[PDB]
Amino acid sequence: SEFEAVIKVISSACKTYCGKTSPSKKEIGAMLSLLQKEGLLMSPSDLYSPGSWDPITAALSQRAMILGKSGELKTWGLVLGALKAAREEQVTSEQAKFWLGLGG
Repeated sequence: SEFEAVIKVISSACKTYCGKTSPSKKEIGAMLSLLQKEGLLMSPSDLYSPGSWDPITAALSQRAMILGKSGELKTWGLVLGALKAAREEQVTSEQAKFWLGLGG
């Protein structure tokens, strides 16, 4: 499954761009698993695409208000910070070229 690999990747990004606090792999999975259940993420890689970021935020916000469940929103806040960091701080395609180069 794409799923447990995406947890790895995200967990990597947070250790690097996640200043201070960082979330647990349990917490990241919880976020992801919910997002799949709620029908937002069709595949867990779709979360890297920025198209999805505003929608997610909105939806996890609703959840904190309506159902009083904010744990996953907190995760997403940390996580998104890392994604944006990473997008600004690097050239996207060059960083990918590097990874596939190592692949052999």
